[PDB]
Amino acid sequence: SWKVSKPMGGRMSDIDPIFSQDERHLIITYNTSIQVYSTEDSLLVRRIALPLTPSATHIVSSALSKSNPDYLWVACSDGRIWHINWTSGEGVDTPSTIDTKKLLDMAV
Amino acid sequence: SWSEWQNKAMQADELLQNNDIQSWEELMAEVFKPEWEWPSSRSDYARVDRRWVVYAINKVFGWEGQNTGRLTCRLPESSVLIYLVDAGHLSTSNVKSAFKDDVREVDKVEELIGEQLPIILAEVDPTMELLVGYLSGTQLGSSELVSSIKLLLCSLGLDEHRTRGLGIAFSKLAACPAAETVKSLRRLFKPDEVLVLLNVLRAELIKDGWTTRYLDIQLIADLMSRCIDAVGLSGWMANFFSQFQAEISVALEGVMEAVRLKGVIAEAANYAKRARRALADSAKGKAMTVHMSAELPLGLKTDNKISTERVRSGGEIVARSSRQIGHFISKRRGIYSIHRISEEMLLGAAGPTVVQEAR
Amino acid sequence: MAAEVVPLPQLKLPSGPSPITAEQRYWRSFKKQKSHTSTANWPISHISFPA
Amino acid sequence: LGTVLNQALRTDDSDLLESCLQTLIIQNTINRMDSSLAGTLLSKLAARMHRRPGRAFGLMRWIQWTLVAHGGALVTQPDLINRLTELSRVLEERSRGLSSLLALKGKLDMLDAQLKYRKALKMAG
Amino acid sequence: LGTVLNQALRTDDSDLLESCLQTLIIQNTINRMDSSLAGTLLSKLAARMHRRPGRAFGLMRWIQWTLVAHGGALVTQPDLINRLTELSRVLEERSRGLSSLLALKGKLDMLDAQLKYRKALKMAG
Amino acid sequence: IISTFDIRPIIAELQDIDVAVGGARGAIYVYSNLLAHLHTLRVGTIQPRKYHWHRRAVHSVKWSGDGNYLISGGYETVLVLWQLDTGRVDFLPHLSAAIENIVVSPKGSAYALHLDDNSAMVLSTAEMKPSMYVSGIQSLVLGDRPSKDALVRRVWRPIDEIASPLVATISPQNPSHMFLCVGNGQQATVGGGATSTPLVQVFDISSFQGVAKQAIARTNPTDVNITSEGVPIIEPTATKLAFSHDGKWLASIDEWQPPERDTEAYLTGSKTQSDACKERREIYLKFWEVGADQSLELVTRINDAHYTKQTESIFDLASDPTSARFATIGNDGMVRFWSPKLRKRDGLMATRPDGQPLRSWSCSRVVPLPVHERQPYSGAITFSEDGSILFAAFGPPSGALVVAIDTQTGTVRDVVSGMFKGDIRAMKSLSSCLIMLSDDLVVYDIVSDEMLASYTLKETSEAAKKLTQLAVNHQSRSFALAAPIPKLKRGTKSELLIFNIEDEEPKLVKTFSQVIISVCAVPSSSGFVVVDSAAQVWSITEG
Amino acid sequence: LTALRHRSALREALQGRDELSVINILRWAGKYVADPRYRSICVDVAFHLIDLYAEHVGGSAELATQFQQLLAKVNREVEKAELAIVTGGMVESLMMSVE
Amino acid sequence: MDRRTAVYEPMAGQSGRWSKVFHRRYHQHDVKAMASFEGKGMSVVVSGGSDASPIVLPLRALGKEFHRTLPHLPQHPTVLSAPKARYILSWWENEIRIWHLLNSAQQFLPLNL
RNA sequence: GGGGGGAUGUCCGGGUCGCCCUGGGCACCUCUCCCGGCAGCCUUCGCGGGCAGCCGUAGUCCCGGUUCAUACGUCGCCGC
Repeated sequence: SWKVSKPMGGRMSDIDPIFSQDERHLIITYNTSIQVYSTEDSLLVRRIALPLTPSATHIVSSALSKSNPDYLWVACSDGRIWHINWTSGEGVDTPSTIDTKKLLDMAV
Repeated sequence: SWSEWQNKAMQADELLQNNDIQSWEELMAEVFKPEWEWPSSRSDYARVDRRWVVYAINKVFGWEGQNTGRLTCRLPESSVLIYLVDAGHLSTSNVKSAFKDDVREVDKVEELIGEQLPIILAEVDPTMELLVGYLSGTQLGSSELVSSIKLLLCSLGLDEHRTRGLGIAFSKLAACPAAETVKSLRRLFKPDEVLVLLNVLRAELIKDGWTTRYLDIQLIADLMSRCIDAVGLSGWMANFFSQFQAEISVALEGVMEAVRLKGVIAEAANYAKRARRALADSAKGKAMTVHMSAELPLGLKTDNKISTERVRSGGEIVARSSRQIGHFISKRRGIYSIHRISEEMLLGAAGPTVVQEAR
Repeated sequence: MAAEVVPLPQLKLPSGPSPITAEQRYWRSFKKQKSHTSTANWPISHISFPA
Repeated sequence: LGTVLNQALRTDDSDLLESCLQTLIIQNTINRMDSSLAGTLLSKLAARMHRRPGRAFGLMRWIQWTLVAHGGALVTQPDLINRLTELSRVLEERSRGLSSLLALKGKLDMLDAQLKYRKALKMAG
Repeated sequence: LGTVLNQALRTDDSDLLESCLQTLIIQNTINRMDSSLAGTLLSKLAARMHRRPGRAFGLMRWIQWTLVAHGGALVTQPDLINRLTELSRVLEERSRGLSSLLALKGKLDMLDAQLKYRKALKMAG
Repeated sequence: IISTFDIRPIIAELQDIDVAVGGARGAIYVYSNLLAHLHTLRVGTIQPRKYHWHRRAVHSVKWSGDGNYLISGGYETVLVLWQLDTGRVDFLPHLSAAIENIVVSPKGSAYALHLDDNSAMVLSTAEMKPSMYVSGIQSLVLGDRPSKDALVRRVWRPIDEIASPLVATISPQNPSHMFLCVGNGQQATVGGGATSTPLVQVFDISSFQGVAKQAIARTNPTDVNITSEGVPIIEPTATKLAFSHDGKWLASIDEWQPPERDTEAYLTGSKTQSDACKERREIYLKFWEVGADQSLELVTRINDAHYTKQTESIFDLASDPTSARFATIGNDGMVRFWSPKLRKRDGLMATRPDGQPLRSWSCSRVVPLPVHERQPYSGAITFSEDGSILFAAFGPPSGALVVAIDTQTGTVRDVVSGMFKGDIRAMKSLSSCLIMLSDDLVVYDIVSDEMLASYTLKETSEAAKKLTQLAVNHQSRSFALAAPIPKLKRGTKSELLIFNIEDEEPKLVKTFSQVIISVCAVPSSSGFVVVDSAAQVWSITEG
Repeated sequence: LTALRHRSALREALQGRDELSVINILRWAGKYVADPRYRSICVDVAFHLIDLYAEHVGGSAELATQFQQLLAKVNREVEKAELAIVTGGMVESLMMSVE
Repeated sequence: MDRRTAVYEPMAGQSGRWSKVFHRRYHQHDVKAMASFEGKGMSVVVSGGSDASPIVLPLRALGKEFHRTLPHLPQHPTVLSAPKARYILSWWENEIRIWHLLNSAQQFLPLNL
């Protein structure tokens, strides 16, 4: 009878909120979410939800791919790395593990 | 699981129509968890359930509907009744839940039941140990407590079990708020019964020692003030009130004297404790400022030992260097002091003897 | 969003059960008093002004 | 009266302290008292005040004036500090109902002045 | 002073009211005061006691004798209990702060006792 | 102790790097040239340039663009700019919360700040206004990365904890908005040993953005955040906040007592520092008129709402669903009904400068409650769904009791005792039955005088026992409680129970990976809205 | 002074003074304990002044009057506070008899 | 005059650009004079102020070695006593102050000190 | 702080009278484990756990006996 909606909102993680190329979008990575806002009107253009599930695994880092823009690299505390692309959502359901003990940081 | 209790209640109805009280009493003993031996604690009773409590009061007590009823003992000789008294289930909400049918038209129901019930317990037992146990066991409103004080003053005003409950009901009726105490006392008391009670409270005040001097409280002042406002001018309108206010002014001067002595004696005791600490450390040789003579200093200030920790910017805590401890000790010396070094110090064992000028 | 520097707000202390009202201060604000005596200390019969 | 108070306390007498208790000379008495002997005076005044609630119009001047001139000698006796810190604990317990007992003094100052009012009105009518 | 107090409380004067308040006399005044101006007197006493804290003794004396003299005279009124309510409010504010003020009174009584002891020493020296 | 660092490259080769290490003691050490110092066994003497302005740990340090300026930000809510060509320093001083993260744009123009109160502002340089503002839910979070100034053992070490549930109401007349109590930042809220949440924000539920924010208790954003000793100041917490039936009033309670370290000179006899801080409490009861633009305005403030010899704690307030009336239960015992009257002293009304009259709230009714002292009492109240009866649970330990009070007359309609095992946590009134929780959870019908469902909850710690709470729906007759699964810490789980009014089976049993801090009921429709610790919001609906 | 109680700095505000300004703050505390609208803040300031500066009271005679003159007005403000709770009982008696 | 001593080294890269490496308050009053020396394995800078204490800072190892506060009291003791008469004695600008002590130390083992 | 011991100094019955002891009063050094805090190093995502721990007091070669504070946008006069 009762149903539960998928979680929205989120707490902004301490990973740096990255600017897009040509400074028009801002990519803010929450816990369990990464969403792109526009700089001009301050309305969000996409919300890429991220399944986190193992009690405390957190999004460890996130950065634009320096080879090609409009990609990301999002990495958890356990071994998991996503290569999603903002303005779309291709890459959420296909992560790649890394065989760590616990992933403390990553930089691209 | 309502149907199981309904079948058990119908079986107890069959036992009632059989009029066999013994197996009914054993079934209530099994439920509450004849011989009927007791545990010796008003608190340590096992938890029972509300429907069996309601059925117990429904079978024991009774009501008369003539536009106003009367609780009566259908079972005036019952271990079930003394267990209800000792376990404190005889509350007005409990008996109203037991009698929702017959009382739903009745008004002033709390006043009627609170007037009727301690009278019923007192006519059950003339020794009123069951009334004192009810006073000590049940959640009691102000009507029940003023009727209980009426009962104990009917009994008095082998020979201490009544005065214990007389002490209990004063504490409970001091805990109650002013409005219900005044209205129930004005209802159920006569203006000479209140004078009897005010002589009992004077016996609790003067014999306790307040008017008495030394070389030769909050729970009784509430009762005295609530009785005085509950009678008012309609009851009285002699020298009794002048001697009354004389002894209350005497007790007030005693309490104010106790306030002054409380402040002075507490401050002198705290200074003596901290000065004992500082003198023990100065006898060890940590060389603090202590007062020498036997009068109190002007500022009741003792020098504490220097703490091992320091508060750095912005708020952090680090260890004190012994260098900085030595700097603060150099501040803590005076302008003249005799600092005797012993041969045991030069051997490396003991400490010095410092006698400094009194600042 | 640098918050603007606000000074310390004065305390709105509670007032007793007879405060000086707006109309009491409005009729106290008829401030400047000039008392012109009549000739030969005659009692004043009537003052008037046109509409 | 300086030398009667010295002998009455060393023997832990019960009667001879009371002979000096009822009778500015009181202040000049205890400024010359021996200080370890002065703590013996505080031990019995705290003994009678702790056992029963009461009052004493003369002892308020007595206890305070000894705790100033001879309170600095309280460091030498560890027994008396604990007796005074349980004494000032129970003197708080009398102090809790000062507000409720002052309201009782108000009603008696009300009713006694109203009972005298009707009695004067019967002689006035 | 009964008719003067009647005039002041009936026409809402300040000069007559203050010149009769600044001054036996008080008992005769409240006994010869009219019954209907008693609530007006209560409100005009609560106002002065709030506005000025240094006049509390005489104003509590006036309120005390008014509540003695005209008690049922305020009950036969009874839709005007709000004047007694404002009076209760003013007296509750006056009796605010008592436990901390008693603690500070003891903290100062120790200093006054030590200063008087050193004056008693310095006069004899 | 290194809190952060930013490296800038000195250049299509890589000639050198310049490292700015922001340490946990407050300083920023600039190591000017590194590859030419460690390129060359033996090295020359390297010595960083120290830039010390922040008292606490510096949260973020970045070089700015061309490399002239070194921008930085710490706990002191100030974006600082080291000029670095001169010796000077210029700063944007009074933000909302701690500057938790900064970035610089690809061009030199924009900065982007992640402020600690769940926010991001893209600022433009030397206009210095936020050209882009994004706000979140700002509630209390159990953080993953713990803290940047919990590294060096301060006076009060910042602990990731939730001590009390979040104070939040969904507002009728606009059910998409949610009023909820927040502090300046998350770290500035939890710092000081107590929740200091002297603000509310209105948060859109249908599109999850923080719409607006306002102060309720006294706050000083433009003053220094930290005392001279090093403890962060605490601000008055808004404990009880509940909203009126109309959509036009709001009543809040905020408490503040001085800290325990501060007294030290009020102790006279048996008074400990906790007793002195409890004596010196300040409990204001403020009535707010909510405008059409979600702007709150004061109408009255009551300084002592429940008073005896000292001030008394106020345990709950409730709004009558049929009128504009707020009931408040105190520690003196009495329940007070406050109602709005017009300001009128002697027939001459006082009006606002536009012309409308000034309303003011005042105590319409006082009801003394009966006590039953068998040989620290807490309270709970709720109206009916109809009005006309207010249920008031009064709460000494195990013996506690509910009183059903009429509203039109002040008389007691009923009293029910013996229904509480421990201390009362809360009580709500669905259509006929009282749903109340202590150590037990009981649905108790008063039209039948009969308890339907009774549960003995599992024994847990005192923090979890404080963090259990419920909420009723009042449209579809269903209630919902919330309890963390058994001192609190980061990895805890919680499970909420959806019950109907009539049966004993839980109609939805769902556990959550983080502890939920608040449950609320949408007033227009059925269902609930729940707010988690790792602060995400999600809605539950039937159908 | 309320802002200096709320920001934890009243001890810091009072701890650096000299003799004449201690006499000035004592004179303000004595003059303004009388109003019960700030009796709490005024008594707290007097607490901190007693805890800080009660050691020089024999050193300077003029401060020894100002500590005695503040006890003199604190002694008259328990009598005002006891007479207002005496009189508050009589008002409480009358509102009971109206019922 | 803010009793502050600041140390500057040139910024790496551009020439003629200095910047403050670090500052510290070594003195207790203003720093009115200082002079440097660098030779025979000793690079110091001596700063004298208004608190009479010359403070020696290491120059080439600054931030690597502790400083040193030389004594403000003169090297000659300037305190002389006649022990048979128990007179202690000290002199400055044009006065000689002589104290007599009148008693032993064994006698005192505080109102008499 | 307690539980306890080895040792310092002491009076009252004292003892063949000496080493001191038992009975009472005791203040200190040292040892011992529990009390409150602080750090390291392994384990686990965390929660917690494990290992060998230091501090609860006193004076230093010199010396952290330091480092640390919250902007601009505009001023003046009078009125409600």
